[PDB]
Amino acid sequence: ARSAYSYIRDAWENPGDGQLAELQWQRQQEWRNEGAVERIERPTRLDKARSQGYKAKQGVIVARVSVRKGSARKRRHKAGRRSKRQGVTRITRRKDIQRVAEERASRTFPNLRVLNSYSVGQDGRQKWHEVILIDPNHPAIQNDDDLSWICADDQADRVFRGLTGAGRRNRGLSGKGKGSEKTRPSLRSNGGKA
Amino acid sequence: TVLHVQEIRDMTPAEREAELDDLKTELLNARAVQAAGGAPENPGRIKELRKAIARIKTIQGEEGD
Amino acid sequence: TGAGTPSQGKKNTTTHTKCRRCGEKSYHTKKKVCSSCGFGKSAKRRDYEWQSKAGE
Amino acid sequence: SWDVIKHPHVTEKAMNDMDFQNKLQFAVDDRASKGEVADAVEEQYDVTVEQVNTQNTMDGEKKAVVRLSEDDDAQEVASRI
Amino acid sequence: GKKSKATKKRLAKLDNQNSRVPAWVMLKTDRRNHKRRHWRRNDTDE
RNA sequence: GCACGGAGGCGAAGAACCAUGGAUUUCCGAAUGAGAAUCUCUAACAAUUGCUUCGCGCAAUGAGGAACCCCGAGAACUGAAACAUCUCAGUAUCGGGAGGAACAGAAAACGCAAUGUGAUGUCGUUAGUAACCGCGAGUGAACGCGAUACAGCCCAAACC
RNA sequence: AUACAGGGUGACAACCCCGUACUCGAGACCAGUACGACGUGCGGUAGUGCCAGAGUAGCGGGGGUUGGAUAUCCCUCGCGA
RNA sequence: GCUUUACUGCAGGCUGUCGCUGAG
Ligand SMILES: [Cl-]
Ligand SMILES: [Cl-]
Ligand SMILES: [K+]
Ligand SMILES: [Mg+2]
Ligand SMILES: [Mg+2]
Ligand SMILES: [Mg+2]
Ligand SMILES: [Mg+2]
Ligand SMILES: [Mg+2]
Ligand SMILES: [Mg+2]
Ligand SMILES: [Mg+2]
Ligand SMILES: [Mg+2]
Ligand SMILES: [Mg+2]
Ligand SMILES: [Mg+2]
Ligand code: NA
Ligand code: NA
Ligand code: NA
Ligand code: NA
Ligand code: NA
Ligand code: NA
Ligand code: NA
Ligand code: NA
Ligand code: NA
Ligand code: NA
Ligand code: NA
Ligand code: NA
Ligand code: NA
Ligand SMILES: [Sr+2]
Ligand SMILES: [Sr+2]
Ligand SMILES: [Sr+2]
Ligand SMILES: [Sr+2]
Ligand SMILES: [Sr+2]
Ligand SMILES: [Sr+2]
Ligand SMILES: [Sr+2]
Ligand SMILES: [Sr+2]
Ligand SMILES: [Sr+2]
Ligand SMILES: [Sr+2]
Repeated sequence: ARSAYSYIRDAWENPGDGQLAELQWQRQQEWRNEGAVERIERPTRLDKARSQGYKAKQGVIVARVSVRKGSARKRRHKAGRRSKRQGVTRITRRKDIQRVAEERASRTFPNLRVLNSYSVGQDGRQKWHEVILIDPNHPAIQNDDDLSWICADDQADRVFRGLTGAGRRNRGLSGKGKGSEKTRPSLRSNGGKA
Repeated sequence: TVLHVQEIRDMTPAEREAELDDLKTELLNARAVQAAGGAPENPGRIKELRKAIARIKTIQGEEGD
Repeated sequence: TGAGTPSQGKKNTTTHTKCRRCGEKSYHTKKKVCSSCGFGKSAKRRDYEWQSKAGE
Repeated sequence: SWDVIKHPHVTEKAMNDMDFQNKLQFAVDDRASKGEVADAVEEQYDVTVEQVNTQNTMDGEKKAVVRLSEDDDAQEVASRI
Repeated sequence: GKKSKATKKRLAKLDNQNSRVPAWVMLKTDRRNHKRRHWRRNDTDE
């Protein structure tokens, strides 16, 4: 039969309709009054969290992060530039907002490692994402068959090197064939043309 | 030289400390005679005294005092 | 008053001093920042790739 | 562990202080206070220290001028080292 | 000026280094302090 | 010790010297009780976190490293015999971060179209080919093939 | 001479000295890998619309980037299975 | 370097539209 989780899932396919609509209208009022990174006891989208690796266990942390909406916040050129490199307004950054959110969260919790993240809406001037972080130093986690992999030394600061799911997608690593000629195995090795 | 490692290990903790203060004093007096430009020196000892003290201090830590 | 010799006589201010962190006489005692190693400005050590030829 | 007294400071001026004012002069650890210099001295030569003046020298060391009580005789104390 | 205790220690060292290479070193090496400094002609650090 | 002096000393209680392990290891320094041009003032994981016996009790982070590596920011001189798209070039340089190597990686692949191949790097080639481009100057792959090395698995949910 | 590499030594040295050939020993890396062994249990038939990752797939506006040309990858605003 | 109704662009301001954005 349908899991209770599927109901949370199905509700979020249209965050603008039904009860969820009312919840968001109510919630965001409080979120707007919260900081940039607020730790929270429980995921707002349980099905998503569990699906991404979340577990109700010691060493598993969830935090909501908000980031200003829109394109790049760039300063116009103070030195000579050819028309091409004079743009300022319509230029956007190469990292999506979710990635910026994952990094801020990870900065707030220096000892934790980003496991994954997902969206929880936005208003006209900002977007919110909840990030799942794991404590690689807690025994409850060092002994987990599903999460202990994140305790390895080469997993340290994984978010800052683009090793997150959002990181890999944003680096154009989804496709295994056509279109990934310059993304795999890394943007840098391909001369940075991906 | 005159003081060997066995002899030191054979001393009780109290003896090593009494021997330590003794050595420190000879040294201090040598450094005093040196400050006065005194020549009745024997440069080899001023050097031995330091090593002796290092030995006793090394042994003390080893034995747990 | 000329900008040369006559103006050099007024220089009796102490700015750069021996730095606690790196030892170079580059700790600006008025800014409390080392122009050589970055002490007072950054926990990380002051460094730049332009301090050497690009391919070296 | 650093000691307080390094060595006696013996010079013309030091001798005068010793013959005319019952004062002894020492090169001491620059981290030592006047009080710590007083104690150390009383415990090394068994005397009563009345006053201690200090100076951080241009030799990188600290010099102490220790005046003994009228009970003690500097000339004699210094004469046994 | 007013020198601190540390400044003083550093000045003291500079004064000490500013000495002659002992004569016996001359003999031992069978034949110069390249760091000889003058208070006037030179400028120390800090 | 370098270092071919003087004096003196150590070594058969086996020194010197070498290897391995241990002891000691001032102050500043990420520098962390507060402050400071290496010092000073009156018990210290400062700061941010996780766990929590909710007490800094147990832990993490910080900074370094020749380059290599990953993620971001990103010129201009120059070429086009001017120059704006283009080029130089995702180069120089900047921000962040890991390791001994990184990154990638078990197909919502390929599409020598097949009764065919079978995770991923990399090397040789495919090829200056296809593609781009004031269709100018210039830019420029991939599938495949021959090699190197080979390795495949774990969750979410269903039912409990 | 399984040693005629090289160096040193008061001048051109296989045989003056260190070495060199041969043989042997130890540490490090390979690697906590390979092998081996413990446990676990592969797989097949029939029925069953019970389960299988959403601002996603996809579309449009604006940018960047790419050999990617209608047919590259990415960012952003909007819409959206 | 400077100028302008030189060429081409870029900030900035004004203005419409979409999102923020709801009820009658
Ligand atoms: Cl991380
Ligand atoms: Cl094929
Ligand atoms: K140009
Ligand atoms: Mg399982
Ligand atoms: Mg005074
Ligand atoms: Mg002098
Ligand atoms: Mg401190
Ligand atoms: Mg040109
Ligand atoms: Mg690579
Ligand atoms: Mg032309
Ligand atoms: Mg190119
Ligand atoms: Mg292909
Ligand atoms: Mg370009
Ligand atoms: Na972190
Ligand atoms: Na002295
Ligand atoms: Na001077
Ligand atoms: Na040491
Ligand atoms: Na700590
Ligand atoms: Na605590
Ligand atoms: Na030209
Ligand atoms: Na020109
Ligand atoms: Na072009
Ligand atoms: Na073929
Ligand atoms: Na591109
Ligand atoms: Na778009
Ligand atoms: Na000009
Ligand atoms: Sr780190
Ligand atoms: Sr004037
Ligand atoms: Sr004048
Ligand atoms: Sr002045
Ligand atoms: Sr600062
Ligand atoms: Sr640097
Ligand atoms: Sr002097
Ligand atoms: Sr002068
Ligand atoms: Sr294979
Ligand atoms: Sr699936």
